Amino acid sequence: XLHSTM
Amino acid sequence: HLSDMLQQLHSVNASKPSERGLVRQEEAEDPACIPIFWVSKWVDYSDKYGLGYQLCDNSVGVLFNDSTRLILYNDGDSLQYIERDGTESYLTVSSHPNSLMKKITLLKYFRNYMSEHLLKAGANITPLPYLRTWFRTRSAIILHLSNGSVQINFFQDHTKLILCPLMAAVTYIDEKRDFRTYRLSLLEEYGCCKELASRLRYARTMVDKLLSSRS
Repeated sequence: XLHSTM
Repeated sequence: HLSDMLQQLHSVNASKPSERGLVRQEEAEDPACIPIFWVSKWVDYSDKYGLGYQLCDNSVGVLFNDSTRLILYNDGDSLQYIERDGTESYLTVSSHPNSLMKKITLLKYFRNYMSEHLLKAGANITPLPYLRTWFRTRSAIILHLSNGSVQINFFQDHTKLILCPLMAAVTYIDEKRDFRTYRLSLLEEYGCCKELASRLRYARTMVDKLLSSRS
């Protein structure tokens, strides 16, 4: 993942 | 403080907290050790710029690839810039040296994206450090804050550990997003579920990695 939880 | 954390973990893990005996995890809770800060959101743009993150107090930071750090306080204007040679510097988004224009632009972009699209981890909790270093494995992202705290976010199940060597405690956030802070010494005393035990074993491996990767 390029980012944490949406 | 990492070495101290490494020992705290070695101790809890050596006790085999989930192995045998009646596990009384609840008695190891210590709400007085609640974390002050932790990473609630992050964006991995290290392929181009660096790691952007939001602390639980809504302040945002970025650890750029050039090892410099830019921190924007929750007032949305106060900025703190940390050069490679540790040179800490204060300023604002309204009055800053033209040289930081590019980095302040990127931080604003990060802040926008995070505030609009990402969930705030620990949003149901009431709690300035900067991101010293970080790395990611196939199963987690490890964040080491300048206050000595180490945060580990597990990608698959969304569980998270927040390790504070000062408190010698660990806050665990399970898949149901429950927030529980335990004192490591008490975990040795009362034990814990297989889940937290496993993650604490992983935590030790990560802490060791941080120690042999630093510079």
